[PDB]
Amino acid sequence: SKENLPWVEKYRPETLDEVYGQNEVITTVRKFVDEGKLPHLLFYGPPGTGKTSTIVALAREIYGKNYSNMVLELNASDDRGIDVVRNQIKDFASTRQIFSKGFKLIILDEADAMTNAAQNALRRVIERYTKNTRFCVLANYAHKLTPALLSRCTRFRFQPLPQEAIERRIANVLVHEKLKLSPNAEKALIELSNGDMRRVLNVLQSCKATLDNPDEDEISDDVIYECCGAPRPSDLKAVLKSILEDDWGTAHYTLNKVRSAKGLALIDLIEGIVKILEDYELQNEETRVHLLTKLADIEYSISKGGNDQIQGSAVIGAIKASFENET
Amino acid sequence: YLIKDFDTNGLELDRERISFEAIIKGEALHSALKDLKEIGCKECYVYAKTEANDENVFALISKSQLGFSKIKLPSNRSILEKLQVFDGDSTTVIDGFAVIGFFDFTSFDKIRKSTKIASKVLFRMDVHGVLSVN
Amino acid sequence: SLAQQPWVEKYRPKNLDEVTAQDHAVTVLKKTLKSANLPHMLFYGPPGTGKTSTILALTKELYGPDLMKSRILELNASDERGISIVREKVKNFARLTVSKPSKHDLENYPCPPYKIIILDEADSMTADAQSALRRTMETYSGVTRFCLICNYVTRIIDPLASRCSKFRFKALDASNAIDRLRFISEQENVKCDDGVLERILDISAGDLRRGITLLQSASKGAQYLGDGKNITSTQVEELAGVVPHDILIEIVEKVKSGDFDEIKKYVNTFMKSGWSAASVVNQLHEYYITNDNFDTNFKNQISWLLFTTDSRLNNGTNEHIQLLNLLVKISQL
Amino acid sequence: LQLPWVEKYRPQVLSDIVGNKETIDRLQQIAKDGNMPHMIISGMPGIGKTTSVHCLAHELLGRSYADGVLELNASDDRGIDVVRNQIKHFAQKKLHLPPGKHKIVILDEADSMTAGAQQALRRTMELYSNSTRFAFACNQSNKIIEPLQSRCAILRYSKLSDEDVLKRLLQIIKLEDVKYTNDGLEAIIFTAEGDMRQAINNLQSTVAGHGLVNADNVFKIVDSPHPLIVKKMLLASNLEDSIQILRTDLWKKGYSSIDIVTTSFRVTKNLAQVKESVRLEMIKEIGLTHMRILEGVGTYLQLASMLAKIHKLNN
Amino acid sequence: GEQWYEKFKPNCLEQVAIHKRKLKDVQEALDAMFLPNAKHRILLLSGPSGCSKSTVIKELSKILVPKYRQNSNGTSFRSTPNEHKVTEFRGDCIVNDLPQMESFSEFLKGARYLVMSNLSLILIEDLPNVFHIDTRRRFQQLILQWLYSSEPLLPPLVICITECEIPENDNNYRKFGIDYTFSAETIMNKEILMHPRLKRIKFNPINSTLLKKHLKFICVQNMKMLKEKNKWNKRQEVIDYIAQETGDIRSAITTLQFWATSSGSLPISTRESTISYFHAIGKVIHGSHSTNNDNEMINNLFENSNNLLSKEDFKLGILENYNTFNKGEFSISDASSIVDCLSECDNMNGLPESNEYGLREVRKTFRNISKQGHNHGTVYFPREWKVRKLQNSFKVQAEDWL
Amino acid sequence: SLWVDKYRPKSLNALSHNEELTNFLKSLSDQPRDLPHLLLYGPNGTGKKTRCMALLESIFGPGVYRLKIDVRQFVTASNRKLELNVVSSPYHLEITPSDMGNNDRIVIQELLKEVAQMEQHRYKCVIINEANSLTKDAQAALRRTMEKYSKNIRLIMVCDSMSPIIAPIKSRCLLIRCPAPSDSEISTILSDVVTNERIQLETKDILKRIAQASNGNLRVSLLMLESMALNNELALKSSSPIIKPDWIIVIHKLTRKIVKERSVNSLIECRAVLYDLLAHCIPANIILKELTFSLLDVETLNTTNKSSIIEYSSVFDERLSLGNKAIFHLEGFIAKVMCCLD
DNA sequence: GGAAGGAGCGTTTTTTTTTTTTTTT
DNA sequence: CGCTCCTTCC
Ligand SMILES: Nc1ncnc2c1ncn2[C@@H]1O[C@H](COP(=O)(O)OP(=O)(O)OP(O)(O)=S)[C@@H](O)[C@H]1O
Ligand SMILES: Nc1ncnc2c1ncn2[C@@H]1O[C@H](COP(=O)(O)OP(=O)(O)OP(O)(O)=S)[C@@H](O)[C@H]1O
Ligand SMILES: Nc1ncnc2c1ncn2[C@@H]1O[C@H](COP(=O)(O)OP(=O)(O)OP(O)(O)=S)[C@@H](O)[C@H]1O
Ligand SMILES: Nc1ncnc2c1ncn2[C@@H]1O[C@H](COP(=O)(O)OP(=O)(O)OP(O)(O)=S)[C@@H](O)[C@H]1O
Ligand SMILES: Nc1ncnc2c1ncn2[C@@H]1O[C@H](COP(=O)(O)OP(=O)(O)O)[C@@H](O)[C@H]1O
Ligand SMILES: [Mg+2]
Ligand SMILES: [Mg+2]
Ligand SMILES: [Mg+2]
Ligand SMILES: [Mg+2]
Repeated sequence: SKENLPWVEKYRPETLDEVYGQNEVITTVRKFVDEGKLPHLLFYGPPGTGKTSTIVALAREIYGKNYSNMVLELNASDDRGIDVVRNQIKDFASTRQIFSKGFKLIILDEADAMTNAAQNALRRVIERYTKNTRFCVLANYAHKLTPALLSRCTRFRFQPLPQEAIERRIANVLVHEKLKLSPNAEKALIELSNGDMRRVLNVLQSCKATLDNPDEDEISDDVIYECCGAPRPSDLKAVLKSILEDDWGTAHYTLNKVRSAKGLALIDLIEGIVKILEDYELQNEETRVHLLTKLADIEYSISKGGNDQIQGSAVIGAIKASFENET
Repeated sequence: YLIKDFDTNGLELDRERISFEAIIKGEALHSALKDLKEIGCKECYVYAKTEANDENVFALISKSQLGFSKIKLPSNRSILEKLQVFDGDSTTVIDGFAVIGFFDFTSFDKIRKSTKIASKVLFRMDVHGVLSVN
Repeated sequence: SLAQQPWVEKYRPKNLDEVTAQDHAVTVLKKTLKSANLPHMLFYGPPGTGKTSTILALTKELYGPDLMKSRILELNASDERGISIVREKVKNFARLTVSKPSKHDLENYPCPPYKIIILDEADSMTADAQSALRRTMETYSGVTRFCLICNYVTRIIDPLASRCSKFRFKALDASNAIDRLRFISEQENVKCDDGVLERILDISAGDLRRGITLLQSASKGAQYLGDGKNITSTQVEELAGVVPHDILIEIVEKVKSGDFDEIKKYVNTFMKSGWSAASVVNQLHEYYITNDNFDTNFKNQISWLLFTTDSRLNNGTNEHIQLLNLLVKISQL
Repeated sequence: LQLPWVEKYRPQVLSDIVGNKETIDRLQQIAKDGNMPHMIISGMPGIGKTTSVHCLAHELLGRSYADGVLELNASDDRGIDVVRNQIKHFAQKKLHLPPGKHKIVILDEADSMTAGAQQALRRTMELYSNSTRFAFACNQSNKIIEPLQSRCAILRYSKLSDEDVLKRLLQIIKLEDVKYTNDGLEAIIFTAEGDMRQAINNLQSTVAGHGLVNADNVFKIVDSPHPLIVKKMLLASNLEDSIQILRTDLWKKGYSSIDIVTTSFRVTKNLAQVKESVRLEMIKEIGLTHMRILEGVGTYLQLASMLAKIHKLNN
Repeated sequence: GEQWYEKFKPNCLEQVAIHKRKLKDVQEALDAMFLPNAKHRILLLSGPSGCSKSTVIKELSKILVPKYRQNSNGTSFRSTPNEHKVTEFRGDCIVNDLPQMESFSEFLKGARYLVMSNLSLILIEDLPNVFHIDTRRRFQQLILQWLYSSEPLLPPLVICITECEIPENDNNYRKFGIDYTFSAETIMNKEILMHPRLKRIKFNPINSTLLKKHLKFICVQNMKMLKEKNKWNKRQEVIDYIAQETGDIRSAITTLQFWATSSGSLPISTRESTISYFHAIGKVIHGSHSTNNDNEMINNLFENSNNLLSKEDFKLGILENYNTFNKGEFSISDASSIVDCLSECDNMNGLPESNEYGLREVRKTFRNISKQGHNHGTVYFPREWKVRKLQNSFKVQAEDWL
Repeated sequence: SLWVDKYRPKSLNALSHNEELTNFLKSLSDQPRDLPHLLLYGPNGTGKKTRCMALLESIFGPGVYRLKIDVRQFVTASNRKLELNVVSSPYHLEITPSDMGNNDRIVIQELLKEVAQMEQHRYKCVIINEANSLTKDAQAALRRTMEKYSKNIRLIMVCDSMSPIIAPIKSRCLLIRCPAPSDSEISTILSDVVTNERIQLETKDILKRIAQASNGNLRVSLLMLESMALNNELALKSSSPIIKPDWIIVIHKLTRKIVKERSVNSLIECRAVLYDLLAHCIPANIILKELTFSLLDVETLNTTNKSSIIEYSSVFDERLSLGNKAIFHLEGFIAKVMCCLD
C-alpha cells in the first residue's frame, strides 16, 4: 500500500489541482492544453519546487490511463549519451500515435547533467519532430544547457514555493493523517524549509516520529527544533547579543554553553547570525565588507573540516573586529 | 523485479478498422527479411494492394546505402494465400487503394528469428498504422 | 573475539538501545521499527560519532542475522563507486523485489517490505555519480531505502540532501558519552583516577573511538607496569600526544620576548622532538583566548591568526614553517 | 494541434528573411547566378542560418532539391565512416542539373564533427569540388579545421536589429490577426536579444496565455534577461544596492549560485566602463568564488562576500 | 563554374608562390633523394594550410621523375607512357577483403615496387585515420620499417603534413597530443624524426610580395568583368588587404573571386589563422600592434586560442619569458607581482578565468612600464621537459641502487 | 656494508635512546592479541622503522627480519601497468604506496583488501612507509578496510608529519610520537661505531660536531662519519672538515647569491639552480624549507626582513600544498624576498 | 648604402574520471 | 611577437 511509502512520495501530487505555489505556470499550461498550443517546455528551478510533479500531472491530464505509452521519461539515473539520443529518442519521436492523443511527450528530467554532444544532437531532433512530438526539459542549472537548446524551448521559472502554498499543503497533510501543528511550529517549519517542499515533508514525518503518541500530541516549535537539530531563534539572538556586547571570555562561555546544551553545529549558528545581521542598520560599508568576507572564509574553512574551537573563536573575532568600524 | 509502471499491453491492434490483412508463408518472409538484413536496410516500406481479377501485391521496399530496393511476393496460393485491403472498416473490400506503412528496420528485423520457425504468418494493418504479425 | 579484537571493534553497538548520545535520531529510528515507513536517510557528522554502528544495528534489528544478508547492500569508499556502478548495480538492486521472509524471521522480526542500500562515506563520490542517484532514490522508494553517511554535508549535492531526511550526529564529550566509556572501563576492569575519563573525552574532541583507543592504551600500560595503581591524567596526556604545559609556557615566554633568532632556535629545538603542530596550536588558542591578561584587539587579531594557521595546517603544509610564522606573528602583535 | 509559428511561418524564400541585408542580398545574387562556392555560415543561434541555407538550396535546385541535397546534422551519425560511404557516394553521384548549378551538401551544426571526419572531408572536397559544394553552418567559424576553411567563403551573420525584429513580428501578427500594442512589441524585442526564434516563441506564449499583447503580459511569460540583472548588480555604487539586487532579483527568484557566478564572469569580461586593473581584480574575486562554490559551498553568503570584495576593489 | 584557385593553377615551377631559398632547398633535397643510393629516404614537409607544399612537390616531380625514370622496353601497362609521376595514398578507400588499419600497409607494400623503370614519387598527403590509436601505431611502425628497410632500391617518399589545431570538440574527451595539434611531432615520433635517413623541411606562410604579385596576375587575367562592374579602379587596395590578412594562397584566391563576383559591396574576409605559441607569448608580453585596447585583444585571443591558452605550457612559457622585456633591467617589483600572480593562478585548478587573470595581469604590468626606448632579449621554451627527463633518469638510477 | 644498516638493532632491548618509547613498545607487545592499529609519527632519521621492526620481531619471532621481495602487477582503470616492489616476510608485509603517486588508492583497494579477506589464529602486520604521502582518496578507502577486517590484519603506518593525514585515519589509529635522538645519544652511538671499527680519534668534540651538522638525523650522522673516516685515511682529526650533502651547500650558495644580488637577472640565474635541484628529485617543500631557513640565518638581514621571509615562506608553502607545479611558488617566494630586501 | 622585406629562430612534457569514436568482432 | 642576419631594391 501507499502507507509504507515516505511522505515525500505518498503525498506526491496526482493532479495539477494539488500543485500549489505555481499558479501562473499552472494556468498557462492549462490554457496551452485547452487550446492545443503547448510549446516546448523548459522548467528551470531549484530542488523540490514541483517540476517533476507538475509535468507528471500534466501528462496524466492530457492522456490519463495511457501515460505509460504516451510519454517517454529519461533522467540522470538512465544512460543519456549521444548514442541514446540518436537512437531511442529519435525512434520514439519519429513514430505515429497509438490513439492520436495529440502528441508524444518526452520528459528529459535533470537534463542539466546531459553531455554537450547529446544536447547538440537533441536540438535538431527537437526541431525536426514537432508536429506530433513535444519536449519538456527540467533543470536546476541553466549554464549547463547549450544556448541553442535554451532558445528553442519556452522557459518557465519555478520560483521558491510561497508561504501560502506550503501552509495549504501542510494543512492538507495534517487533514489526511491525524496530527496537530502549532502556529509557531508551522512558522519555524516554513522558515527552515527555504521554499523546499521535500524538506517540509521529511521534517513533518520525522517530527511525527518524534512524538510519543501521534494521536493527541500537538507538534510544537521545540519538537521541530529537536527533530531538525537546528538552533532556536532565541539562542541566535542571545549569542549575537553576547558577541556584540559582552567581553571575550563571556562571549566564549556563552557560545560554548549554547552549542553544548543542545549539541548545535557551528555552521547553523553562523548561517543564523548572517541572516540576522543582513537586516541590521550599518553606518559604514567597510563593516559589511569585513563581516561578509570573514564569515565566508570561516564557512569555507568549516566545509573542509578543522578545529571547532578555532573556527568559533574566529567567528567571534571577525564579528568583533568588523563591528569596531562603526563609529 | 518490481513490475514497471509502464503497461506492456498499451500497444494493440484495433480490430474494428483494419486497413488490410494478408497471409504469407513463414519461409518466404524469413528469406525476404534475411535479404533486407544483408543489404544493411535502414528503412522499410510495407506495400499492400488488391485489384480485380485476383491481383494481390505485397512488397517490402528497403531504403539503404544501396538506394531503394524492392522485394515483391508472388500471387501463387502456396506462398501468398489470401488478401484484403478493406480501407478501414473490416467489412468492405475495395480495389485500387494501396496501403503503405513506413517502419524503422531496427524494429522490423526483430521478427526474423520468430519467422524462421514460423509455419504461417498473418499480417494486419489498421488505419492508425500499427502493424500486427501473428 | 572477546580477547582478540580491538576495544573499539569489540564494543561496537549491536542494537539501537545502546547508542549513547544520538537520541534525537535514535528515537525516530526506533519508532519506525513497526511502521514500514522508513524514509531515505542522510547521516552526517564528525569522525567516530556512531554513524556506521547505528545503521548496522538498525539493519540487524529490522531484518535479523538471516534476512540481513539479503536485504542489505553496503558500499563504501574502499569499493569502486563510479557513475557506471551507480547506474547499473545500485539501480538493479533497488529495482529488485524483496526476498520472501521465512516463518521464523516473520515470527521474530518485523521484516519490512523494503531493502536497504547503505552508501557509507558518500562524501567521496563525484557530483555526477550523486546526480545519477536522484531519480533512482525516488522511482523505487516502494521497495528500497537509501542511507548515505558522511562527514562533510556540503560535499553532498543539494538535490540529494533534499531527497533524504537529514540526521546530524553530534559530537560526543564528557557530558554525552561518559557513561559508555565508564561501562567499557568497568567491563574491562580498568582503574583510573577521578576525572581521567573526562580528560580522555576532552582530548578526543568529539570522537569516542579515540577515547576508547586511548583507554585501551592506558590499560595496556597499567597492566605492563603491574603496580596496582590507578591511572593518572599525566599518563593519558603523554600517550595522547598533548604537549606538556611547561613547553607551552616556554613557547609563550619566547614569543613575548620578541626576538627572531631566539624564537627560531627554540622552534627548531621544539620541532626536533616530534610534536604535532595541531596539538600545540590548539593549546596556544586555549591559553590565549581563556587568559584575561590581554586586550580585546590582541585577541581579535590572534583569533584570525590562529584560524589562518589552522586552515594552512589542514591543507598539509610544513608544520615547522607554519609554527614559526605563527609564533613570530603573535610576537609582533 | 496547430504547428508553432516558429515552424508554421518559417521563411521559404530568402526575401522573407529580415536582418543582415547585405549577406542576404549576396545570397540572392548567388542563387540567381548559380555559381555557389563552398561556404561557411557562422553566427549567433536563432538568427536565420539554417533557414538561409535551406532557402538558398531550394532556390538553386527547385524540382531537384530532393536529389541534389544531402542534409546531415548532429542527430544523424557523422563519423569518419559516414564521410567514407554516404558523403562519398553522394559526391560521386552524377546528376543532370542545369548548366550553372551544383549539388549541395548541407552540414548543419558542422562545429561538432569529429577531426577524422573533417580530415576525410579535406580529400572529398579536393576531389569532388567540380560538381559538389559544401555549405557548413556553425556558431564558431574556428571550429572548422583550417584546411577546410581555406576552401570556403566565410559569412558571419550579425545580431538582429530591433527594426527587423519589429517588422517580422508585425508581419506575423497581421497574418495571425493578433491584437497588439506598442509597449508589448517593445518588450518582446527587448527580451529577444536578437534571437528571432525566441521572439516568436515568447509572442506565441504570451498571446496564448493572456490574449492581448501587453508589457505586463509579456513580462509574465518572460522575465528580464539574467545578464542585464547581473550587470546592474555588478555596476553599483553602494554595496547595499548590489546586495538588495542579488537578494530580491536573483536569489529569491530561484537562480542557482553557479549560474550567477558564471554570468557575472561573462558580464565582467565584456564590460567596458572601468580601468583594466579593476576588471582584473573583479575577475579574480569571481574566480575565487567560483572555486568555493564548485566544492559544495553554494551559499548566498559566498555571493555576498564576492560582491563585497568587488565593491572594495572599485573603491 | 570552376573556382579560380583551381582554374588559375600553376603550369610550371616558376608560377608557384614559393620563396627562392625554400624552393632551392627543396630542389636540392629531392634531387639528392633521387640518386641511385640516396642517404635520405623520406622528405617530411610540414607547414600551415595553403603554403604550396603539395603544389611545389607535384611541380618538382613533373620535372624530376622523367629525368631518372628508366626507359621501358614495352613493359608499360597501356600504350600510354604511364603519366603517373606522383602516386598518392587515398584514406577513404574501402576494399572488400581488407581490415581498415591494413589499408596503408597494402599501399606501402605496393609503393616499394615503383622504382627504376616504374619509378614514381610516393606522396602521402591524405594520411590514414591517425586519430585512431591503433591506426597511428601501425602507421608509425610502417614508417619505421620503411626507414630501417633493407632493400637495395626504394622510391623517394614525401610526407606533406598540414600543421593545424584541433578545435575543442564535445564528442572527444581525450587530451592526448594529437587531440590538441595535428602536426609532425604528434603524428610521428622522436625515432622517426631523428632518423639520419629522414630530412625535414619546414614551410612558411607565403609572404605578402608573392601574394600581391599572384593576385595582380589573377586580376589582370579577368579584366572584362572587373572593368564592366567598375571594380578595376579599386582593385589594388583590395589586393593589399588580402596580402596583409592571410598567408594562404588558396584562401586569398577564393576571397578575391568572392569579392569580384559580388555585384554589390560585401566586406572582404578570409580564413582565420591560429596564433602560434611564441606569437601568443609576444602578444601577452609586448602587446599587439593591430589593437590598442588590451581587453579586446585578450578577449579575442581567449575566444580564438582557448586550447593553447588553457594548457599549463603557456603559463610556464610566460613565467620563463617575462624577463626578456628590457633584457631584465626593469623594476624587480613588477617581476615579483607577475610571479605572485602566476603562482596564485596555479592554485585555481586550471579554471579559464584563472588564465584570464594571469594573462591580463602580465599585460597590465608590462603596459605600465612600457616606453619607446626598449631593447628585448630572446624567448626560450620552458625547460620543464628537461627537468622531467632528468627526474626519470634519477628514478631509474635510484631503483638500480635500491 | 654501510654502517647505517650493519649496526641496525634487531631487538627492542638493543635500543639505547628514547627509553620511554621502548617501554611503551614493550607494553604494547606484552599482550599481542588486542593490539590496535598504530601510527608512528616523528622526525626523519629518528629510527621509527627500526622500532617497528623490533616490535614485529618481539611479537612474531625472528622471521620478520628475513625479508623477501616480489613483483606485484597492478592494472588501473585505463589499462595502465603499475609495478610496486612488494616487500614481504613470512610473518609481516611492507608496502610504500607513495611510489605510485596518485594511484596509491588502487593498492589500498586491491592489495590490502584481498590479503585482509584471507584468514591466517593470529593476525598479520602490514607496514606502510611514508603514510603522510598518501592521497586523501587512499586514506578514505583505508577506513572501512581497517575497521571491517581488524580480525585478520593489524595496520602499522609511519610518517614524519601528521598534517596531511585525514581525521578519520588518525581516529582509527593509535598515535605514537617518536622523538628524535639528542646530541648526547648520537655522540654515544658514533663513539661505539668508531670504537668497534678500529678508527682513530683525537677528541670527542668532533663527534659533537657530527651531531650538530646533522642535528637529529642519525642516518646522515653515521653516513657522514663514515665519509669523514674514509676520506681522512681512517684518522679523524680535530681540524677535519665536515662533509655536508651537496644540495645543502648548493642551497646555502643560492641564499648567499640572493642576499648579494637583489635584481631580476639574479632571479633568472637562481631559476637555473632551482631547476637543477628539482631535477635531482629533491622535493619542492624541502627545497623551500631549506632555502627559507638558510636565508633566516644570514646575519646582515634584520628582524623585519626575516619576518617577511618567513611569512612569504609559509604562504608559498601553502600554495605548493594546494598547487600542481612547484616552480611558480618557489620563484615567487624568491622574488618577493628579494623585493623586500632591496 | 639606408631602406624595406623576408627567413629563421624560439618547442615538446602523459596518464583522474568520463564520454565518445573507431575498429574489430 | 621582436632579434639577428641575409637579399633585394634603389
Ligand atoms: N507544488 C507542489 N505541491 C505539492 N507538493 C509538492 C510541490 N512541489 C513539490 N512537492 C512535494 O515535493 C516532492 C518533490 O517532487 P519534484 O516534483 O521531483 O520536485 P523537483 O522540483 O523536481 O525537485 P528536483 O529539481 O527534481 S531536485 C513531490 O513529490 C511532492 O511530495
Ligand atoms: N554513539 C556511540 N555509542 C557507542 N559507541 C560508539 C558510539 N559512536 C562511536 N562508538 C564507538 O566508536 C566506534 C566508531 O564506529 P563508527 O560508528 O563507524 O564511527 P563513525 O561515526 O562511522 O565515524 P566515521 O564518520 O566513519 S570516521 C564504534 O565502533 C564504537 O566502538
Ligand atoms: N532573419 C530571420 N528572419 C525571419 N525569421 C527568422 C529569422 N531568423 C530566424 N527566424 C525564425 O526562427 C526560426 C528558427 O531559425 P533558424 O534559422 O532555424 O535558427 P538558426 O539561426 O539556424 O540557429 P541554429 O544554428 O539552428 S542554433 C525560423 O524558422 C524562422 O521562423
Ligand atoms: N600561384 C600559385 N601557387 C601555388 N598554389 C596555387 C597558385 N595558384 C593557385 N594555387 C592553388 O592553391 C592551392 C594551395 O596549394 P596547396 O599546395 O594545395 O596547399 P597545401 O600546402 O597543400 O595546403 P593543404 O594541406 O592542401 S590545405 C592549390 O590548390 C593550388 O593549385
Ligand atoms: N636506538 C638506536 N640505536 C642505534 N641505532 C639506531 C637506533 N635507532 C635508529 N638507529 C639507526 O638509524 C638509522 C636510520 O633509522 P631509520 O629507521 O631510517 O629512522 P626513520 O624510520 O625515522 O627514518 C638505522 O640504520 C639505524 O641503524
Ligand atoms: Mg525532479
Ligand atoms: Mg563509518
Ligand atoms: Mg540551425
Ligand atoms: Mg595540397
